[PDB]
Parts: sequence; C-alpha cells; structure tokens
Amino acid sequence: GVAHGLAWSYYIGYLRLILPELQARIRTYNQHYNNLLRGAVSQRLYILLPLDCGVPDNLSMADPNIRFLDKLPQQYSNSIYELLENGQRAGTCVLEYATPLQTLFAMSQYSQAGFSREDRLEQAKLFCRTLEDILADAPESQNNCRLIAYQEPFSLSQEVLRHLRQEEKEEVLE
Ligand SMILES: [Ca+2]
Repeated sequence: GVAHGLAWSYYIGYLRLILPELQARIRTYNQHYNNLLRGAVSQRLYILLPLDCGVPDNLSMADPNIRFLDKLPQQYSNSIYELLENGQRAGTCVLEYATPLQTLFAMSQYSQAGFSREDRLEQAKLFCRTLEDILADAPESQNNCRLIAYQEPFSLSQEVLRHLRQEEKEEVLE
C-alpha cells in the first residue's frame, strides 16, 4: 500500500521539521494574543485527516465555525483558527489538512492506477494508523501533534473542540 510511503515522507519531510520549533512559535505568539483580547492558542499542531480524502485546493476551512484568525509568525505557512460555538470563540488552534490525502484522491481519479474509491478509503485509514504509530515512537516531535481523522455520514468544529478540551483536561493533570 502507498500509505506507508506517504506517511513516512510526510513525517520525515515535513512534520519532523516544523514540530520542534512549533511550541516556541506558539508560546511567542501567546505573549501577544493574551494581552490582545484574552485567548490563548493551543500548543499542539492539529492535523485534519478527512478519510474521504476531500482537501480543498486552497487549503481553507469551509466550516463557518472554523474562522481564520491569524498567520503564526516564523521562528513555513501555519494558520491560527478560532473555533466558534454560537458565534462565540470557544477555542483557538493551529490547524491544517494532511496534504498527502490529496495524493490518494488524485490516484483514485487516475484510471491507470487501478485504485478504487474503496482502495482509497483503506489507504487513508492505513495512512492515519501508520502516521499515528510513527508519531508515537518519535521524540519531541511526538507530543505536540494530534491527528483528527473523521468519516462523514457531523460538525468538524465540534470535533476539533472535543480535542482541544481534552488537551486542556490533560494539561491541568500534572
Ligand atoms: Ca494540575
């Protein structure tokens, strides 16, 4: 399955490289988002993994409750989103799509690949599990990346908020 190489390439070529400085980049931004308004950005990188492999070309968040707030400054392109409930801010995080799913989607439309929609879903799930396994075995790169994988029959904003609130619960325990 292609998912093994996709997961390793994404980790080795992207996640391994941004994650070390991410906590410092967010902590530095929180030295301003605190005094300006009163929120705080979560410290983990949240990666959206829609198992139907639907990734918007412009990489934006369609959900009106996932609202672009700011670009995160350098220490490349990482966006901070506000998660809304009833039009009010309920959380703030760095959020982006797992771009290797775009490759899986394109393979499923490339008939010479012999790669069906059923094959695509299996590889998307295997990509999630492989990347989760890599991240769990990783050093500092590990502890600050969370995969949000989902299948649709659903509120994406509520699913991200579930993860953010669980991150806070774990924070206040030791
Ligand atoms: Ca505590």
